[PDB]
Amino acid sequence: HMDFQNFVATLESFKDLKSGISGSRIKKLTTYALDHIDIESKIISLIIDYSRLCPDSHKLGSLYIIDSIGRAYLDETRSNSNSSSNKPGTCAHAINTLGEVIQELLSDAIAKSNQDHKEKIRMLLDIWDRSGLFQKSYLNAIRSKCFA
Amino acid sequence: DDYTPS
Ligand SMILES: [Cl-]
Repeated sequence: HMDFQNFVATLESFKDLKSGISGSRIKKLTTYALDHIDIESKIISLIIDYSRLCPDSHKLGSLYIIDSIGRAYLDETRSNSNSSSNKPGTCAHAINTLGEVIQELLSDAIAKSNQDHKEKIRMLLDIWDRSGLFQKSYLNAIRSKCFA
Repeated sequence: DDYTPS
């Protein structure tokens, strides 16, 4: 069975992708995250730090990782009617931690992306606004700066 | 091996 060191290794391997994007590897990370919500705090701090630290052209893929895990966890909260935003080891708390950094992560990823990746980030902002993943007021602040 | 958010 996939363990946390495997999760680390998989994320580390994104460096080796020209595009920084892999649907199958994102799916592996997301399945692991859904199976190990009991350690979401270190999963979440890692994917936040991956977005902070990855190369410029890989910023888009870092937001796809956050999108995949974030909306999988968001779906759990609605299946489970849970809003324990401050309880570690819960989907609601994981999404809350991501939301506290998401404006920083978006601003940096957009600023460091070329025009093509910027347009793909714009599409993510649409999906995050429609799905309810992050506070719309946070996404508004980003969208008004970069996409209006 | 693209990713398209759904
Ligand atoms: Cl939940």
